[PDB]
Amino acid sequence: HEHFLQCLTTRISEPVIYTHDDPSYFTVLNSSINNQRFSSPSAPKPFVIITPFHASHVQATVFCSKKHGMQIRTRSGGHDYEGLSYVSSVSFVIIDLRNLNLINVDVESKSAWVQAGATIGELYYRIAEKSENLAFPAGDCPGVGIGGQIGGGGYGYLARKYGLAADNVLDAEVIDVKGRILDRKSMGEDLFWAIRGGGPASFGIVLSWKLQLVPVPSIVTVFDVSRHMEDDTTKKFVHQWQRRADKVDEDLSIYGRFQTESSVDNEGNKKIVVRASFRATFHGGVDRLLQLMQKEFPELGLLRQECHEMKWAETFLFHNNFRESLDVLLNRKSSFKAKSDFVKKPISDDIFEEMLGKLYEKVGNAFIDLFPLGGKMNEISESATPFPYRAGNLYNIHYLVGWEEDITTSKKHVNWIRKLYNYMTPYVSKNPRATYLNFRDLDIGTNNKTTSSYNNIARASIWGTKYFKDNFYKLVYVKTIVDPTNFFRNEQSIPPLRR
Ligand SMILES: *Cc1cc2c(nc3c(=O)[nH]c(=O)nc-3n2C[C@H](O)[C@H](O)[C@H](O)COP(=O)(O)OP(=O)(O)OC[C@H]2O[C@@H](n3cnc4c(N)ncnc43)[C@H](O)[C@@H]2O)c(*)c1C
Repeated sequence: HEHFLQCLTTRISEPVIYTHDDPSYFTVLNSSINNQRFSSPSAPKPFVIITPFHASHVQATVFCSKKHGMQIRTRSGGHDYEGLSYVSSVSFVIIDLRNLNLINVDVESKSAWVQAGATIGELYYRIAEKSENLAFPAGDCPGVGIGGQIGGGGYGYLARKYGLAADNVLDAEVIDVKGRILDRKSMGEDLFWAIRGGGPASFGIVLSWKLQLVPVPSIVTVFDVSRHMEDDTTKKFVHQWQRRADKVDEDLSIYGRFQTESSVDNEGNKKIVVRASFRATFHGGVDRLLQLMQKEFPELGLLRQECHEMKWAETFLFHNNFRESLDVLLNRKSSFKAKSDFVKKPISDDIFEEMLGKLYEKVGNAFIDLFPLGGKMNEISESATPFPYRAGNLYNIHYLVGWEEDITTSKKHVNWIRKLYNYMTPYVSKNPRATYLNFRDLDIGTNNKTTSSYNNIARASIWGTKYFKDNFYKLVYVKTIVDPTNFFRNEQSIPPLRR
C-alpha cells in the first residue's frame, strides 16, 4: 500500500488526499453515506479518499490504482441503495466527486454543462436562476448526485412528458481505463449509449454531462392528499389509477404511497390502519388540472383547496416538505432496504388488498410507492438507452422498509421485505423480473468474485437481464471493447469477454 501512496503523492502535487490518520477522513467518508446500513465501523473502509478538483487528479488516481492493484469506487451523491460507491470487499479507494459540481446553464441553446458531482438540487437551482420556463427531467430527492442518477436512468414527474434524464443527455466527458479524457464524438456512440443508464461504474468515470433543457410553463400545480382506504371511492380510484395513470395527459404524473400506522377506534381500542397518499405535479394551471381530474379520476374527489400553484422549481420544495423556504435550500439519516418491480397488467383488487395487508407486520416503517409510466416513455425505443422497460409497462412498484441504526432488528427487516417480494412474484413482470437499476438490489444476483469469462457472463446475465433485458448483450460488447482487463468492477458490473 505504501507504494500506492507515494505514487499518489508524486502525481498529485498538492486537500485532495485523505488517509485514515487525517482527522477529516471519517467526516468526509460519512458525509455522503446515505444508507446507514453501511456506516457501521465493521463495514469495509477505503484505504484513502480522493476528492479531486481537476480531471488530472482523477487521471492520476486511475494510473496509480491500476499500477498497484487498488480498486476504485466512484462516489457522486452516495445514494446507492446498496452502498456500492463507498464499500468494497477488496482493498479500495473512493474517488468522491463532490468538488466537481460546476454548472454552466445556457438559456439560448437550452442546454447545460454539468460536472458529475453536482446534485439534483444544485442543478434545479441553477436552472431557475436563469429562467422560470426551463427544466430538466430528473428525480425529486435534491441530495442525489447527477452522476449516478443519469448513470442509471433518472425518473421523475417529467418522465411521462420528456422521458428519463438519460434520454435528455447531449454529450459527456469520461475518463477511461487508459486515463484518456473522452467526449461523445471521441468515445463513440456505443460507450455514449452505455453510460446513459447502463451504470457508468462498469466502464469508467464520468466527469460531466451536457444536458438538454426542456420547456415548462411559468405556473405548475401540485398536490399531496390523503384518502381513506375503507371508502369505496378510494378503492375505485386505485383500481382506475392502475388502468389509467399511464394513459392520461402527459402533463400529469400521480404517485401513490401506502403505509400502516398505529391508531385507535372511537372506543380507544388499538387498531392498525393503512394510510393512502397521492402526490402529483401537473405541468399546467389548476383549472385545467381540475377539469382533467373530473374527466379521468372523479373518484379521487380532488379539491381546489388541495392544489397549489407555483413555479416549476418550487415544486421540489413542496414535494420535499419545505412548505417559507427559499430555493437556496436546494443547495444544502436512516438505514433501509428497498426492492421494486414493474407491472404490465393491473393487479386485481383482492390481491392488492392482500399485498397491503403485509404492511400490518411493519407498522410505520414500511412503504409501498407506485410510479406511473407510459406517456413519452411509450414512444421511446427499448434500445434507445440501456433502460429497456418502455411500452408494455404500466407502472413501477417500489417497496421500502427503514429503521434507525443502533442489532438483529436489521435481519428481521430484511427478511420481511424479501417475503413481500416473493409474494408479489406472480403479479409482476417475469422472464426477466424487470428491475430499475437506480433501485439497486444485490439480492437479484451478483458476480463471481477466477473462472472463465463465459461463466462470468452467464452468471452476470442473471442480474443483468433483470436491469437491462436484451440490452445486456450490447453492454457486454461495449465492456469488452473499452475495459477488456476489467479494471472498473463491482459486485454488479458488466464483465468482458476474454479470448
Ligand atoms: C437516496 C435516494 C435515491 C433516489 C431518490 N429519488 C430518486 C428519484 O426520484 N428518481 C430516481 O430515478 N432515483 C431516485 N433515487 C435513486 C438514485 O437515482 C440512484 O440511487 C443513483 O444511482 C444515486 O446516484 P448518486 O447519488 O450519485 O449515488 P452514488 O452512490 O454516488 O452513485 C451510484 C452508482 O453510480 C456510480 N457513479 C456515480 N457517479 C459516477 C460517476 N461520475 N462516474 C462513474 N460512476 C459513477 C457509483 O459508483 C455507484 O455505483 C431519493 C433518495 C433520497
